[PDB]
Amino acid sequence: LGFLGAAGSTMGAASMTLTVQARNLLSTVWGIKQLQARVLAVERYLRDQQLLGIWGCSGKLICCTNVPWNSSWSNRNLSEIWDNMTWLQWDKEISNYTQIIYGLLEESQNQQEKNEQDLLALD
Amino acid sequence: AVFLGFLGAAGSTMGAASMTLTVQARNLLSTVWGIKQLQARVLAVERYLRDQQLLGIWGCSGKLICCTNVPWNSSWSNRNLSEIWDNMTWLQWDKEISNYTQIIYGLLEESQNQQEKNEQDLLALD
Amino acid sequence: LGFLGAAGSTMGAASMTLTVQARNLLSVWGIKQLQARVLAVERYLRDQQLLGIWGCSGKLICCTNVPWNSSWSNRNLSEIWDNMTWLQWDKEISNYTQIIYGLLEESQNQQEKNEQDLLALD
Amino acid sequence: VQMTQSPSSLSASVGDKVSITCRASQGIADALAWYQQKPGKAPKLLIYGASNLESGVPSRFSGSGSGTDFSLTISSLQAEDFAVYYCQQRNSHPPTFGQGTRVEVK
Amino acid sequence: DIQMTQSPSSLSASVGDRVTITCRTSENVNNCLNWYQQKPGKAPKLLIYRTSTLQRGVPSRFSGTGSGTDYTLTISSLQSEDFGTYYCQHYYGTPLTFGGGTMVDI
Amino acid sequence: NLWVTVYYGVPVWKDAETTLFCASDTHACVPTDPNPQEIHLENVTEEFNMWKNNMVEQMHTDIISLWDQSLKPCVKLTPLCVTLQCTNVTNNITDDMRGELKNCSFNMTTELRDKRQKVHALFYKLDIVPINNTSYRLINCNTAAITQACPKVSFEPIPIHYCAPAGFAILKCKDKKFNGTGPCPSVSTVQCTHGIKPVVSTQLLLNGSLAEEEVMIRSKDIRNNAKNILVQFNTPVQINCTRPNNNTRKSIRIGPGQWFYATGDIIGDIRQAHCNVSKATWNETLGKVVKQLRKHFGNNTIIRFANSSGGDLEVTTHSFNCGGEFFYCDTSGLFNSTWISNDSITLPCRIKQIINMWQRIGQAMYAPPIQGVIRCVSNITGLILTRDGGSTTETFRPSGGDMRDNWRSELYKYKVVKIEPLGVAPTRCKRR
Amino acid sequence: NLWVTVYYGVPVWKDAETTLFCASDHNVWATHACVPTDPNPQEIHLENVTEEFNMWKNNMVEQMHTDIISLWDQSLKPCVKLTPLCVTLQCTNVTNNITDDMRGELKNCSFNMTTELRDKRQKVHALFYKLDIVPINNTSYRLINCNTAAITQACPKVSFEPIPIHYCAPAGFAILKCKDKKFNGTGPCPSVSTVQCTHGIKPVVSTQLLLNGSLAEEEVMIRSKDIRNNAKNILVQFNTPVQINCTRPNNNTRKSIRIGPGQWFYATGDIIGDIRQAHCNVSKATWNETLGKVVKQLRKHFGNNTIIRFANSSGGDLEVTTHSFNCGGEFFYCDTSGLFNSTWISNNDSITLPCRIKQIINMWQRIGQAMYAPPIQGVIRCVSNITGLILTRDGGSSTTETFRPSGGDMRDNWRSELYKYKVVKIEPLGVAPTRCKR
Ligand SMILES: *[C@@H]1O[C@H](CO)[C@@H](O[C@@H]2O[C@H](CO)[C@@H](O[C@@H]3O[C@H](CO)[C@@H](O)[C@H](O[C@H]4O[C@H](CO)[C@@H](O)[C@H](O)[C@@H]4O)[C@@H]3O)[C@H](O)[C@H]2NC(C)=O)[C@H](O)[C@H]1NC(C)=O
Ligand SMILES: *[C@@H]1O[C@H](CO)[C@@H](O[C@@H]2O[C@H](CO)[C@@H](O[C@@H]3O[C@H](CO)[C@@H](O)[C@H](O[C@H]4O[C@H](CO)[C@@H](O)[C@H](O)[C@@H]4O)[C@@H]3O)[C@H](O)[C@H]2NC(C)=O)[C@H](O)[C@H]1NC(C)=O
Ligand SMILES: *[C@@H]1O[C@H](CO)[C@@H](O[C@@H]2O[C@H](CO)[C@@H](O)[C@H](O)[C@H]2NC(C)=O)[C@H](O)[C@H]1NC(C)=O
Ligand SMILES: *[C@@H]1O[C@H](CO)[C@@H](O)[C@H](O)[C@H]1NC(C)=O
Ligand SMILES: *[C@@H]1O[C@H](CO)[C@@H](O)[C@H](O)[C@H]1NC(C)=O
Ligand SMILES: *[C@@H]1O[C@H](CO)[C@@H](O)[C@H](O)[C@H]1NC(C)=O
Ligand SMILES: *[C@@H]1O[C@H](CO)[C@@H](O)[C@H](O)[C@H]1NC(C)=O
Ligand SMILES: *[C@@H]1O[C@H](CO)[C@@H](O)[C@H](O)[C@H]1NC(C)=O
Ligand SMILES: *[C@@H]1O[C@H](CO)[C@@H](O)[C@H](O)[C@H]1NC(C)=O
Ligand SMILES: *[C@@H]1O[C@H](CO)[C@@H](O)[C@H](O)[C@H]1NC(C)=O
Ligand SMILES: *[C@@H]1O[C@H](CO)[C@@H](O)[C@H](O)[C@H]1NC(C)=O
Ligand SMILES: *[C@@H]1O[C@H](CO)[C@@H](O)[C@H](O)[C@H]1NC(C)=O
Ligand SMILES: *[C@@H]1O[C@H](CO)[C@@H](O)[C@H](O)[C@H]1NC(C)=O
Ligand SMILES: *[C@@H]1O[C@H](CO)[C@@H](O)[C@H](O)[C@H]1NC(C)=O
Ligand SMILES: *[C@@H]1O[C@H](CO)[C@@H](O)[C@H](O)[C@H]1NC(C)=O
Ligand SMILES: *[C@@H]1O[C@H](CO)[C@@H](O)[C@H](O)[C@H]1NC(C)=O
Ligand SMILES: *[C@@H]1O[C@H](CO)[C@@H](O)[C@H](O)[C@H]1NC(C)=O
Ligand SMILES: *[C@@H]1O[C@H](CO)[C@@H](O)[C@H](O)[C@H]1NC(C)=O
Ligand SMILES: *[C@@H]1O[C@H](CO)[C@@H](O)[C@H](O)[C@H]1NC(C)=O
Ligand SMILES: *[C@@H]1O[C@H](CO)[C@@H](O)[C@H](O)[C@H]1NC(C)=O
Ligand SMILES: *[C@@H]1O[C@H](CO)[C@@H](O)[C@H](O)[C@H]1NC(C)=O
Ligand SMILES: *[C@@H]1O[C@H](CO)[C@@H](O)[C@H](O)[C@H]1NC(C)=O
Ligand SMILES: *[C@@H]1O[C@H](CO)[C@@H](O)[C@H](O)[C@H]1NC(C)=O
Ligand SMILES: *[C@@H]1O[C@H](CO)[C@@H](O)[C@H](O)[C@H]1NC(C)=O
Ligand SMILES: *[C@@H]1O[C@H](CO)[C@@H](O)[C@H](O)[C@H]1NC(C)=O
Ligand SMILES: *[C@@H]1O[C@H](CO)[C@@H](O)[C@H](O)[C@H]1NC(C)=O
Ligand SMILES: *[C@@H]1O[C@H](CO)[C@@H](O)[C@H](O)[C@H]1NC(C)=O
Ligand SMILES: *[C@@H]1O[C@H](CO)[C@@H](O)[C@H](O)[C@H]1NC(C)=O
Repeated sequence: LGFLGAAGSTMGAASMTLTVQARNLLSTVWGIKQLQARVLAVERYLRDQQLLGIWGCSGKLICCTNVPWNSSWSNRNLSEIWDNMTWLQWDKEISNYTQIIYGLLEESQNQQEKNEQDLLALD
Repeated sequence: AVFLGFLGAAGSTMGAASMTLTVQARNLLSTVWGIKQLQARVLAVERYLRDQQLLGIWGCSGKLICCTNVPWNSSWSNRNLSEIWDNMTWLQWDKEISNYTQIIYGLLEESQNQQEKNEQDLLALD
Repeated sequence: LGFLGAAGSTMGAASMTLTVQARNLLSVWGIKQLQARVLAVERYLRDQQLLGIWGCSGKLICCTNVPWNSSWSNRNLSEIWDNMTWLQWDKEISNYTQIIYGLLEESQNQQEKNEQDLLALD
Repeated sequence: VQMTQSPSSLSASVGDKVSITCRASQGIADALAWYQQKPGKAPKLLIYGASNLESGVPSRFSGSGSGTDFSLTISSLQAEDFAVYYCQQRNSHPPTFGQGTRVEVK
Repeated sequence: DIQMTQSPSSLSASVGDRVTITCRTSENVNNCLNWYQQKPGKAPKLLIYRTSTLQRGVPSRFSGTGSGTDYTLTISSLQSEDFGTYYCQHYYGTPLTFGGGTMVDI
Repeated sequence: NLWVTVYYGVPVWKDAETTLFCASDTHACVPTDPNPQEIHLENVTEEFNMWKNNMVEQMHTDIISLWDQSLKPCVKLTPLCVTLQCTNVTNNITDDMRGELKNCSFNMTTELRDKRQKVHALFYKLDIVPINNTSYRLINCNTAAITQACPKVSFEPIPIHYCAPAGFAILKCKDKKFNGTGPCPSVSTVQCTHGIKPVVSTQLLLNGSLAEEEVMIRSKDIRNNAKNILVQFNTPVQINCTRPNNNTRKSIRIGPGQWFYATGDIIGDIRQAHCNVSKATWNETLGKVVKQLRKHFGNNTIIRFANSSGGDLEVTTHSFNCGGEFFYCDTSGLFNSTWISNDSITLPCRIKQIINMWQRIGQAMYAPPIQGVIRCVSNITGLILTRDGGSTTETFRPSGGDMRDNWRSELYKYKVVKIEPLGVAPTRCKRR
Repeated sequence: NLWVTVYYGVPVWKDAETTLFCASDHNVWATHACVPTDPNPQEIHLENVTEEFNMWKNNMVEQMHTDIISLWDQSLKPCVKLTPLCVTLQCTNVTNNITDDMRGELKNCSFNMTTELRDKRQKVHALFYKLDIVPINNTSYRLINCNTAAITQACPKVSFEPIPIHYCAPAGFAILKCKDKKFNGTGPCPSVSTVQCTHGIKPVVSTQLLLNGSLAEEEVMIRSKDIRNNAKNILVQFNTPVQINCTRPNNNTRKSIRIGPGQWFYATGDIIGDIRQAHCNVSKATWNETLGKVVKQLRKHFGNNTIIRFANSSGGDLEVTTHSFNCGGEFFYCDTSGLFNSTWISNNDSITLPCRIKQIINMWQRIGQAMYAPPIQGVIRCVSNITGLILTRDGGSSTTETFRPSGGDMRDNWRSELYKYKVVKIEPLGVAPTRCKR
């Protein structure tokens, strides 16, 4: 389907093409703009990688967490998310709750979890 | 805000400050006038990647707290756990251990992960 | 010993200096250095992205579940690791490098991660 | 940061619209909150973030302002709104409060 | 004004002899001493600045030390080019002052 | 046994020098203002040194660069280094102003490159020098490149916020008694500094920050007679400066769309520029300064204030830009007292149009005349003083001229540090 | 049962063309913009590594040439322009204590130029070299190409002394150095090492003779793109230096004449003492021994019974017909007909080379640009050593070969130093079969 070809696909079907989009995140007048474009692409790629690192998701495109889903973020069932919705619609639905989820992923795992692994690997 | 709480634990003990590792991590990455800005942005990127590369070499990629197989040498610091984790901050620790930091890093590379990965290569072999 | 010191060594002996080469990939006269620094970073990140999408993030030696095809090279291990250098190997299989990369992307991430995604429930 | 709150002696009827304002000695963006204290009672937080209203507080209260200039507007001053109101900044440590505006019944 | 006592006022030495010149100040100058060589008819040549930093172009034969109020200039081997009047100078404040000057003769 | 445990995200930092970027709300800066928010670093005591603060050298370098990039596209006054035929202006001249302004005639090239025209302009005495006869030339017009400032570009200082690159942080000293060096027990981390106005002045620090509690006396080495003393006031002293003359602007075309803006004439009386300060407020302010100086020089020491001993006009007078005009005010009426253990003080002011800012060789700027009457009110927030040195009496005089000492008076509570997110420490946790 | 194993940090590289930067331990080449060098450079021998080198396609030469041009242009950009001097000059001969050879070489030229004020003019004088002046038609003269080239005065404070430049690779790239003492510029190099940066290469600009720089480790090297093609240059690298002592014996003064607001034109003023011709000396024995070595090496490609003749340049630009160089800011054009004048048939004292001096030069053969070299006060003496030659063969196929000096393409000067280096890119990622299964 190529880059963003799954944009109109359901979230489930679109989740099997994650590498297609991942491969396209890195790659006087017209000289300066080219360098700025290169630096911006690198900074945004790394911002996403930094967040994956903080959440304990480094090196993975699909990462499972220890943060439960709060029904106030969305009360839809799985058949109404993965089978009957696209990722653009989902992003529209989860907007006000993105920072809450990110804060919980940062606090509830890879921080408390790493201290717990630090203690478990102690014995 | 991403800036909120940045370095708040700097004066806290090493144990308490170890519970804020994501707060100080999430704020590390983000004409000559234009060139000066590009150099600052590139430098922030280069420093981030050098620290991540060191974590990779030591087998600690993706971790905020990483346990190793390098024994602690009493010649580096002979303090006990109460003195280090409950009665000292990370700035004081860094001042004490900076003379041994390159030795420790050298051991993290030479004394473990190069040997651990070569052994894991042989355990997945059977 | 040293950066590229093992370049003339066999693949086996040369596999012991991966950190020696890896640690030297990140580190008029003003814009040339800025472009050189950006280029070093982009090349580094493209290689790290490939390692990531293959499930090899954070590793210098990474074992996979992709079988070796004798059509890529029919040499035994003795003639690859003990009697060959990495420059010779790179030359010998350059025609198959992208095929291998495609297989690594398909089976070492897309299939493996969905399988792990399912094993975390049952 | 020093906070100056004014007027200190506001009076109004039970049906009037009132506005209580304050000034920061330094700009504080929107890092400001408003509190309500009944005599003999615990202060209640009304507004945080300058413009944000807390759950449990009616839409009757509204905040506005930025930088150094902040205000609290009450669209209809009902009998339960005659209290000492406080202006508080949290932009720089220590937290500081204004002197308070005591709203009186004419 | 900070006064400078330089000793000996006159020193006789031959070629190859080790020569030490002492400058004692009335107040602490915080290692702000300079040494100069003045040949007859010429402006003084700077030898040492900031107590012990050697001026580029001056041979390693000249070395200085000292602290507080007591500073020393040492010539490890007196050569034919090293005869003349040696002065100490302090730059710790104003006025800048010079010592009396020690003449090194044959 | 203990094992090495690697931590990432460690709140550790080392002193560092790095290029800072500017937040604002020019185009060389970042728009949208910085966030004021600061994080308090409880139990963090940090050593500061305002005299070794690299932020001052960058602010100085950047202010000079912004100046140079502001004058570069403006008209260069190269065809004006010609013989001037100057006579005195005798129209409604007060006693002070006789000889200060001259009516100078000259032959200027018109828009046609093959034609000349006779024009005239008024110049201040300080801007012209004799040739030998009425023959005068613009001061240093043959030894420096005089560039006319664009009349549409204002010289009003706008606060500039200095911000750390990511991976760095700015630490602020919150200790109200911080004297510029040593440990600061109350420190906070910020992304950007407060809005610092790029005010250019000598002797008196204008439109700066006030001391939180009491007047601060800060010096690199108070016992070193050759160092400057920065005095930070805890109350402002208001100074009202004016250019009472009603001036006109005479536009003389010199090139293909390039105009020279000359003083045309003056409407009404010609009077000297001057500044007023309240006499009582100034005397109270000096009483506070003396109280603080005696803490270093002795309770029984007589503190004398005197005027500048000499030097460039920029430092013998109080130099400042008031509404686009460059004032050089005589402060001998301000620093004239002996302190033993309402009304106003009026300071005459000279005005110049040819300004050699930063004392560079081969460069000068011409300030276009400002039409009308100028009146600005500034707050004096501090002094730059020097001591005479070599008993029982100390004499203090106004100093300055090095703008770093002005920036340094604002950038004294800040330092830039580098964040060191990696660290190692012993724990009992073992891998595998 | 073999599986694909991914390795990162693999010692593999490929040829690459990238941007190089400089390191160095004001000047024209803006060496203050270079990074500091490694206090202890790490040259790492690549044992059992044989690499193919080709000095003739080495992209480091084109990149260094480009850098030299750009540095030159930004160095002169802020300097005083000399467009007000393209005026009629009234020139007479200098007759003050002039030798028989310095007759007509230096002209005392008067002209009307503005002074401190824009309206006031003065009659001013300068002594110009004959080569910098072209007749207008009666004593009326003008500066050479003053109306066809924009002459820029070099800043007297920016040194022309070559400072070593170390070319450094971006991270992820490496420079490979050829350690084969007999390497002739192309083909396999069995002894290769990897370096962080090149050695310090002085950007010495000269023709015919290569001054300063690297010597051959064992014997004189004859390197050419195609030795059988007589249209190609031959780069001769010496194993022993030949010392050349060059001087400008006149005691010159600098007459600073105001040309603009804070801008001065620097004229040669007057000469103190007498006026003698500039010259260079080489030892006859050292030069003859050096040519004997060159002939012995040329016979390895030309025949052991072939007569090797040296002759002077057949003609061309002054920069090529003479030995062009810069000593202390003065530009010398020395007649090398006394150096390349011999016939070698198979079987103490010194050579003085007359030199002319120019102030208006055009380096890199650019159209519309020229530089005025300001006078250097006093008397110039410089001692340089010759580390090689640029020769061209007459060919024309005879039992005799004739070699003449050549030059003018400065790439050949850089190439003579950047011959043992190549830039490669590192390919740290690779795959190989192992029995290890995930
Ligand atoms: C220290 O701080 C004081 C207090 O702010 C400051 O004084 C102020 O300076 C500004 C700038 O000069 C003054 O504003 C000017 O007022 C005059 C009055 O007529 C106007 O003509 C000016 O307008 C000019 O620029 C406009 C730009 O759009 C043009 O449209 C116009 O035609 C004019 O060219 C300008 O508005 C202000 O009045 C004073 N205020 C007081 C109380 O003095 C002082 O400058 C600061 N000093 C230093 C050294 O930083
Ligand atoms: C090959 O290398 C040799 C050896 O380095 C080199 O010869 C050297 O040239 C320099 C450049 O002129 C000489 O140094 C000069 O010596 C004179 C002596 O009168 C001084 O006056 C010069 O100082 C002036 O210029 C300086 C420029 O930086 C100023 O800083 C200074 O204030 C003066 O204005 C300058 O020091 C040096 O003496 C020779 N070395 C020898 C041994 O002769 C030669 O040039 C190189 N080959 C080529 C073709 O360039
Ligand atoms: C700042 O220092 C105080 C004083 O040591 C720390 O608090 C004390 O120590 C622990 C908590 O760290 C408590 O058990 C004590 O009761 C505290 N006593 C007092 C008097 O505070 C405090 O934790 C530190 N705070 C930070 C943010 O580092
Ligand atoms: C678009 O929707 C149709 C069904 O309406 C579906 O068959 C098709 O796969 C969708 N396109 C993509 C790209 O998923
Ligand atoms: C999910 O919820 C929707 C909305 O009520 C419902 O129509 C649908 O049948 C549900 N599906 C499943 C599998 O529970
Ligand atoms: C966020 O809340 C606003 C109302 O405050 C609402 O309009 C918007 O749809 C919400 N965002 C979502 C549902 O993504
Ligand atoms: C500890 O370090 C010392 C030197 O500091 C060394 O001699 C010793 O062998 C080391 N011991 C261990 C157990 O690492
Ligand atoms: C650690 O050492 C300190 C000495 O400063 C001692 O007082 C304390 O009892 C020790 N604690 C342990 C657990 O060894
Ligand atoms: C580190 O080593 C230096 C000498 O290089 C020494 O002066 C200092 O005291 C040492 N510090 C520690 C904490 O060991
Ligand atoms: C080079 O080859 C020789 C001969 O096989 C071998 O002994 C030596 O170890 C090799 N060295 C390297 C660095 O490859
Ligand atoms: C190996 O590759 C060949 C083509 O190169 C292909 O036809 C064959 O199916 C492959 N076999 C395996 C086991 O991958
Ligand atoms: C692999 O093949 C080669 C043929 O070139 C043979 O000589 C060698 O002995 C083989 N190695 C093993 C381990 O069988
Ligand atoms: C100055 O002189 C000009 C003649 O050049 C005259 O027209 C003008 O009125 C004079 N202005 C003053 C103020 O004297
Ligand atoms: C500043 O305070 C420090 C405190 O250590 C003191 O030593 C120093 O003398 C003071 N300097 C001035 C100028 O007050
Ligand atoms: C200063 O005070 C004098 C008092 O006589 C007054 O005449 C003058 O107008 C004042 N000027 C300013 C600028 O305040
Ligand atoms: C300056 O002007 C203000 C306002 O016009 C006035 O109140 C004050 O008295 C004047 N003098 C001083 C010294 O501020
Ligand atoms: C300083 O005051 C003296 C009188 O004590 C006066 O003669 C001199 O001109 C004044 N200098 C300045 C620069 O004000
Ligand atoms: C200084 O004060 C004295 C009185 O103490 C006065 O006579 C004199 O005029 C004053 N000088 C200046 C320059 O203000
Ligand atoms: C200056 O004089 C002109 C004369 O036309 C008058 O209109 C204007 O109001 C005056 N302005 C000031 C500030 O005195
Ligand atoms: C100076 O400080 C006073 C403090 O009361 C303030 O009101 C005023 O706006 C400030 N600025 C000026 C120009 O007076
Ligand atoms: C000339 O070559 C010799 C090699 O014997 C070297 O010592 C000398 O420094 C060289 N001269 C220059 C100017 O490089
Ligand atoms: C350089 O050496 C190669 C070796 O293969 C040879 O073919 C070539 O002819 C040589 N060229 C010259 C100019 O000696
Ligand atoms: C060259 O040789 C001649 C010998 O005839 C000598 O007199 C002259 O001074 C020499 N010049 C130089 C520059 O070596
Ligand atoms: C050049 O000629 C001028 C007059 O034409 C004369 O004054 C000057 O001395 C001459 N200079 C020389 C060096 O001949
Ligand atoms: C060059 O001059 C030096 C002394 O400055 C002398 O020793 C050397 O022999 C000379 N060389 C030649 C080739 O004349
Ligand atoms: C070359 O030498 C001949 C004499 O053999 C001479 O006539 C000619 O001018 C010389 N040419 C050059 C360029 O030196
Ligand atoms: C060349 O050498 C011959 C002697 O073999 C000599 O007569 C002639 O003058 C020389 N020519 C040059 C240009 O040096
Ligand atoms: C040039 O002549 C002057 C005459 O005063 C003399 O002082 C100077 O030393 C001479 N310079 C040289 C290099 O001969």
